[PDB]
Amino acid sequence: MRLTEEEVQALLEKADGWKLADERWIVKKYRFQDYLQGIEFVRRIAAISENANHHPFISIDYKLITVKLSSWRAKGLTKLDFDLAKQYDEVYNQMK
Amino acid sequence: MRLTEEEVQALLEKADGWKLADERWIVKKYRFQDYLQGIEFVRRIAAISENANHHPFISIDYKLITVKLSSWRAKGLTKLDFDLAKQYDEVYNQMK
Repeated sequence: MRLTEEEVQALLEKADGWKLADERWIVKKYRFQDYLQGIEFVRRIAAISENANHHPFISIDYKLITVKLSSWRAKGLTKLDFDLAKQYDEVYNQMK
Repeated sequence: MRLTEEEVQALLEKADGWKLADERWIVKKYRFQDYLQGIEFVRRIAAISENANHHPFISIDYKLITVKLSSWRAKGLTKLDFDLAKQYDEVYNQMK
């Protein structure tokens, strides 16, 4: 079930660091002090994503990891995207 | 030492899968049958990159891993970029 414009705005206001982009994606940048730690973060959130059968787009620009979420089957954002966003935030906070 | 246009063209002709992009970068796309295997590939080439004190840009679009190499200090491509390209190719071939 794709979230409406109003629902997306409401969820985004409670998701610090996540930004609406390309009209239907939420994007967050996670910075690390150690390059390999950024990689470990990627390894962990990838595992979580695979188990959720929901994969984000991830880019690794040295110590800056960019994560982009959206639901292609729903043609936009779903509650799952925001749930995963929080799960990724949790991993980041534990590592930091 | 930045490679000249002629040197880059010569090295690229012997680097299957690697393409010149954005004027001074070499880019390659590595496809996997398993999402987590693509992640493992990233983990391995990141380690190699960290030891070489030379980090590529990496993106993970589901099962497609894109790797982009260049030497910012040399303001272009260096022999090291092509050496790492071969090292990454080796990892990929071993995993496949």
